[PDB]
Amino acid sequence: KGSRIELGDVTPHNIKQLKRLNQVIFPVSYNDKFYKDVLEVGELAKLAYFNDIAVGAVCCRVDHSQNQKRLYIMTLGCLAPYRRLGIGTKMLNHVLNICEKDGTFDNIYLHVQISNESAIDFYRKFGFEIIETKKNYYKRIEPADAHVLQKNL
Ligand SMILES: CC(C)(COP(=O)(O)OP(=O)(O)OC[C@H]1O[C@@H](n2cnc3c(N)ncnc32)[C@H](O)[C@@H]1OP(=O)(O)O)[C@@H](O)C(=O)NCCC(=O)NCCS
Ligand SMILES: CNC(=O)c1csc([C@@H]2C[C@H](NC(=O)[C@@H]3CC(=O)N(C)C(=O)N3)CN2C(=O)c2ccc(-c3nnn[nH]3)cc2)n1
Repeated sequence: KGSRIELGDVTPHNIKQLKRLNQVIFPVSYNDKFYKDVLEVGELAKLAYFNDIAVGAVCCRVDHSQNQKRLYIMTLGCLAPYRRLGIGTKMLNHVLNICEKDGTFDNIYLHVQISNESAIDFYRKFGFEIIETKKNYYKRIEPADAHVLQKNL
């Protein structure tokens, strides 16, 4: 009630804004296929607005691996000047809400570069655990290692 944060749908009209946000926020590039897939996942991809200004986004996919139905968060981020305003929480809660309303997901997971202490803190607050550390997950950036964070459902 009175929230300055709103999530909106990703469409062909604003996908360029999502691509721009990811470019600035993330140290790795996402190919044309990632953005094409994003347009087809429905509610699993959203843009976050702060006072109607696009400041972050979340892109997820359904994953069928380890004989499970898993939600894979590919990207979840917010521009640096708008951090610690609850934008990340609003995006994570949106995806946790989808998972709860669907009821067929075993878990939710993502990769977090080991140097991202603030992202590890953020996800651990939501009940995500470090279940593994993947050596050389990244190819062109340092550290190349990524923790796998998972929340069971
Ligand atoms: C991780 C990220 C998404 C968090 O989003 P955010 O909008 O700042 O998060 P919120 O304001 O909702 O923070 C929620 C809680 O997480 C914890 N947390 C977040 N950032 C933290 C930090 N820098 N230090 C300590 N705790 C932190 C806090 O408990 C915080 O609650 P509080 O602000 O009431 O103390 C954001 O820092 C970001 O955009 N980073 C780059 C993207 C990224 O690295 N994600 C990789 C995985 S896809
Ligand atoms: C079926 N799968 C798909 O469709 C699909 C599409 S993208 C994807 C996943 C999502 C994953 N997201 C994270 O790593 C997040 C966000 C972030 O940017 N960082 C740093 C972080 O901490 N966590 C990256 N990614 C890779 O595969 C990936 C991407 C880039 C590089 C690389 N290496 N050197 N240059 N580029 C290595 C791996 N999967």
